[PDB]
Amino acid sequence: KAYRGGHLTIRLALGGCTNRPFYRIVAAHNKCPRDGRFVEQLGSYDPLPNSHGEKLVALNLDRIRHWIGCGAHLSKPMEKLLGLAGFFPLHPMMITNAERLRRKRAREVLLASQKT
Amino acid sequence: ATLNQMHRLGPPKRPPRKLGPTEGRPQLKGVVLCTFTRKPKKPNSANRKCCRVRLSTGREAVCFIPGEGHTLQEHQIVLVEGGRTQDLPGVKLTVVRGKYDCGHVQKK
Amino acid sequence: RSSVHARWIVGKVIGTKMQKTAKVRVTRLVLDPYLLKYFNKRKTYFAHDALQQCTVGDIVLLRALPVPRAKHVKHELAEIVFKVGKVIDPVTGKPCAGTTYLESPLS
Amino acid sequence: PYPPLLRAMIIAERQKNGDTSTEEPMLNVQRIRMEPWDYPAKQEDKGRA
Amino acid sequence: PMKGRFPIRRTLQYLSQGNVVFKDSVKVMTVNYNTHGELGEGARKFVFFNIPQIQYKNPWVQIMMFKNMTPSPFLRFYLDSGEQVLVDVETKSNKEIMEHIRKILGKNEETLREEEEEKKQLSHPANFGPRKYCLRECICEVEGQVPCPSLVPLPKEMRGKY
Amino acid sequence: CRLIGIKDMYAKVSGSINMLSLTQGLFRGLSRQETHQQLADKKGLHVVEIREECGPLPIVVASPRGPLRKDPEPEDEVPDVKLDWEDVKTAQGMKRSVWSNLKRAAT
Amino acid sequence: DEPWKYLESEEYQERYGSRPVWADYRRNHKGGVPPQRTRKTCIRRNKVVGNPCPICRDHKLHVDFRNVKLLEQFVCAHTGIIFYAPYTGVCVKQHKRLTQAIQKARDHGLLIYHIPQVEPRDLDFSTSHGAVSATPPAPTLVSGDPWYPWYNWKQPPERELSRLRRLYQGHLQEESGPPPESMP
Amino acid sequence: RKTRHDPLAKSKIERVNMPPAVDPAEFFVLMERYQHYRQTVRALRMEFVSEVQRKVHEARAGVLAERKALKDAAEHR
Amino acid sequence: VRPRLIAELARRVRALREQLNRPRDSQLYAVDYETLTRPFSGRRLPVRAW
Amino acid sequence: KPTFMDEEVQSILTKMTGLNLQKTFKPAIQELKPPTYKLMTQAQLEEATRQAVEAAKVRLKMPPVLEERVPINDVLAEDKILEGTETTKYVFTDISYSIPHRERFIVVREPSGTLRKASWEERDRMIQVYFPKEGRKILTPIIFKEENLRTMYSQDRHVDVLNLCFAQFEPDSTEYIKVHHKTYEDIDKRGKYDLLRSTRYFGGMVWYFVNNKKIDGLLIDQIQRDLIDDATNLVQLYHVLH
RNA sequence: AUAGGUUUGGUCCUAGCCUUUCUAUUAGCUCUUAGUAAGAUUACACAUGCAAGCAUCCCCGUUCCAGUGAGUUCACCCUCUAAAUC
Ligand SMILES: [Mg+2]
Ligand SMILES: [Mg+2]
Ligand SMILES: [Zn+2]
Repeated sequence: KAYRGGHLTIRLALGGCTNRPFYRIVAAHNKCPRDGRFVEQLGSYDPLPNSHGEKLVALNLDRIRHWIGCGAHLSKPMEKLLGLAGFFPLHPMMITNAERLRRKRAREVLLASQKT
Repeated sequence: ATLNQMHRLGPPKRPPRKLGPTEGRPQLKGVVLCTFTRKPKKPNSANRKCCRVRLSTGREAVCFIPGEGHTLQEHQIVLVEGGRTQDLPGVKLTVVRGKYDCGHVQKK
Repeated sequence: RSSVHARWIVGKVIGTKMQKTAKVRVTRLVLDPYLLKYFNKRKTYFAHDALQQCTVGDIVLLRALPVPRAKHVKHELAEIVFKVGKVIDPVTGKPCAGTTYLESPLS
Repeated sequence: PYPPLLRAMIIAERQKNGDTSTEEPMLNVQRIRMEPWDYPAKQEDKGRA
Repeated sequence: PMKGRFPIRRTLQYLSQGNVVFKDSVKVMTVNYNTHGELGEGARKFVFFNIPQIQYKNPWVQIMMFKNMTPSPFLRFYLDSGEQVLVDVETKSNKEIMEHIRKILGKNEETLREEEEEKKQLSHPANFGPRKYCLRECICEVEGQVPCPSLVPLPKEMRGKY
Repeated sequence: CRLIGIKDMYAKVSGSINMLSLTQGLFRGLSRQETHQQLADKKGLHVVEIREECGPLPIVVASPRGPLRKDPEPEDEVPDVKLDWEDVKTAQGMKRSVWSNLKRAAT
Repeated sequence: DEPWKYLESEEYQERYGSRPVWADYRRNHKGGVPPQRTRKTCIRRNKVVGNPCPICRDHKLHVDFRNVKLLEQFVCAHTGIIFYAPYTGVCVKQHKRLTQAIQKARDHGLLIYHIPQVEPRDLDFSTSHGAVSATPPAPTLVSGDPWYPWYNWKQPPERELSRLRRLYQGHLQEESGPPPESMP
Repeated sequence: RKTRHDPLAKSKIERVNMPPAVDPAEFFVLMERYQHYRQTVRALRMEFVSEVQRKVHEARAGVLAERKALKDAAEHR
Repeated sequence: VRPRLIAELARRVRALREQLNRPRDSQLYAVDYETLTRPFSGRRLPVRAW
Repeated sequence: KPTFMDEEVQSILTKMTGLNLQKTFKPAIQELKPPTYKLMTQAQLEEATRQAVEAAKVRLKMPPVLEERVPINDVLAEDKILEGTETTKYVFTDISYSIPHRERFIVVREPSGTLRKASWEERDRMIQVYFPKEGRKILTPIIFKEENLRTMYSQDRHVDVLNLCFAQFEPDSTEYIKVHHKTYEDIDKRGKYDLLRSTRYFGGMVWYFVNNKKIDGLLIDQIQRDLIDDATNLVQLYHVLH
């Protein structure tokens, strides 16, 4: 299909039931839908903890060196996972959300010390 | 047919034949016009209370009323179903009992 | 490189009844998916020439063009493989009929 | 420095070539510019409605 | 039964038993064979049996057959560059010429063995294909993960009745 | 086959299904059987197995009562046998009925 | 009360002997070909309806994983595959009990079965690679410095702070300084 | 979604869209994160497009591609 | 193949009722300065520009 | 100099591993295809026996005894920034095909903001949640426990355990080693030694023993049947190893 | 198809019809509770309400998603190459 504004973007895809999400990294064009087609299938993302504490994830990395090597953008939740993979720098937006609970903990230890 | 013959023909090639109830639909509604009686084919002898219905289409097809009694007269909406009635020689539709104006049978 | 598809073809001329082109009948072998025997499915390709070398009945090579040069002209007759009758028998290159040597070897 | 994995990866492969070469894996930065977000555009890239 | 004379030629296992697959630069193989020669029986049993096996493996090369156009049987090939190989076949069997092309214009087995891994890598094992392209549509369809809430009732850590 | 002693068997009767010509044609075929001891005796040659549970071992079945012929057999491959269409199209396995791959009782 | 004392005792050899359990039962159905989904329930909760299943007519045949020879009766001897339900004619609820307890007893090892001799995962057994050998660690990280010194709060001079007060005068928020580093 | 025309009804003719607030102790490091993140990523892009370019160069006119390309035109002749 | 004459033509007069009478810089960019509404656009302005 | 994969020390333990071809290629219990019929003369029988011994040798060449583990846990990145901010343990896997298996980068993240390096128990499991093959349930099956094993050595099942480890645990691990030696211990107590004679008998039984000086339990076997040079060409092998 | 019933006074053969199996919708009678899938028939008419906004204004985007099956050989491969992202 010929779209408008098209570029390849590395995105997540929902392949689950209700109350069991599963995310699936693919390379897809900008405009084709979430549960639509793609150009190449990448790693997977398990968003729920199984037995003995595990929220799994994959990264088919030597072709994301190719598919970002042809100049494809990414999505803001996708860079949350490559950056926390140590493949890419830790996301500064994730660093804010890392820090804005320390601020919540800078009023949590207050409300527990102003009390007791 | 030799080998050059069967390549010229190709595979087998068939249509269906959609039956009595128009273009192979399960049930069909209609309105009754006449409830008369028809006499069966040669091994059998009875007289079977079968109606005439114009369907949803507007086609009058003669139809069979199963069960002991019929109450239908001339304006009632009945829902016909397509089973051939084997001692009638061309009655192909039947009414389902307990529907849309015709109720169930009077059980003793 | 080129734009037309079938790059390299040998065929047979049917009719040269236009000017500086010939009508060439070529046969592939395609398989029946069921009957599983190979059958000559033909197709008709045009062939452009310069010298009007071909006559109606010869077996011709024809090479594809980088661009079609008409609506239907597609290849040029790059070589004429088997002449009508005057077939040079390609190993032992000398004139012959069907199966019999006109100019016999040991010449 | 490279991010923790490609920094870990490339030094391992040189160790598979046969030259040890224990220099730190540094990628250039000066070859990429630093225009912040109020650098202006050029007008024929845009188009008036 | 089957309707031929030698009816094993039409079985789709036979057509794969041929092994002579042509390089990318052969674009026409044209065969010419006598019909009643006592000396050319290999080029009669060539086109009788073997060239259906060739066409199933290089299915885009044009093959064409002529009957009484020449006293001696031959093959002639039409390469992409423009030269014409002239294989001769006279007083050979149909067996030697299934060996005389695979050593000339048949692909090297090194060049087909390296052609067999790349047909595998695009059917890569850890993709999650819809049971037609690859396995495991869910991660529930490997063990250890929380399994697909049609298969189990899932714990109360879900929404909706949380 | 329960009365003969046969425990595993595939058989399909095509054509007419008549209960007497079936059995008099059952006992006709099953009487004319090539035993493997008699498979040797006509040809003199040695009879083996190649099973799917064992390896490629040529495990022996029957040997002649006496001598053995020396020459290797004339192995003219892909033989002139009238092989049946309802079994080789099965071995390709495209066409399917809802009446073949079934789960019935224990015979 | 805890079987495997039944399959060798005297009510067994006076009922079945050398034949399998299912050698008298074969089912009642319509014409010809029997249905693929066998009846699921042999007994429903208080009583049994009609003909009972082979493992439902006896109340003294109960299946488990240590009933070694009874479970051998429902696997073909030279073909290791469990029979489908309409071969035996058992209820398929009892055949879910038989498709676990075979494998539950296959997984305990008290039933002999086949495993093919396999080929290894890799042709190389070399273990000197930078993920599996040792890794020369970071000249930042040996020193107590993380990566990339821009993570920790380089608090700006006040000139950049007051830049927004004349940009965003009607809307600001009030704060504290650099973070407290670790947690309880 | 909308299809150029449909009347953009009463809910959003005016809904005054005030923004969230600004974090100047962190925003003047958050602005200093992004120029330290957009520039480092833009260094990895030219690591990889040049990488992909050599992966095209090694199979077009590559040193073991040229040796293959002269091999076959010998083993042909 | 269908030649699409009225589709081509109504393009070339759509450009002609765009090229010849393109609306100039003023009558879209006038602002009613009290409600921050403009003629010919309907859209008022973001929060950092009041 | 110890060096099990030397060229001559195989050829003796390959030789004292028996040929005994009917025990080797028993018919496996599987779903059989109906047997195929070849008819081969005494000239072409002998080329088909020798093929079945040419194909028998290649089933007698794997494994080696393979260098008991070291547990690799070094940390590459340990950021003091995350540390208990967002939990549950991400595990990162490089996937392609054209990298070999021990050359693979599998990385875990921790709720405390470290980057741990996926200890040896996890990495081969993380291969098998992703790169599946024959048998191989990715967790520990309930056969390999000491009680569930002690049912199994009763049933003349030692090849059946030695062929279970060859899927489940790679022979450089410890859970291959701690349940192979759990088997060859119990092979010696009540010595039942003629059971392992032509599947991985080049080193699984003897190269355990020649390190562990319990070879008196293996030479009684070499005088019970006949096995004459079989005895003497390993009592020499005590001195040239130790 | 592992096939079975039916031409006749009967047999054999050719033969169609039907039965047995599976799936999908409607209809009857009937129905305890959770979970996941799935859910106008009609390209027939539509009351209503919601479905494109973001943003230091410009632009961009509402040409995408989502829908339906009216029509129909504009879907796949090669050549040449234009918009789009690097
Ligand atoms: Mg409407
Ligand atoms: Mg239509
Ligand atoms: Zn699911």
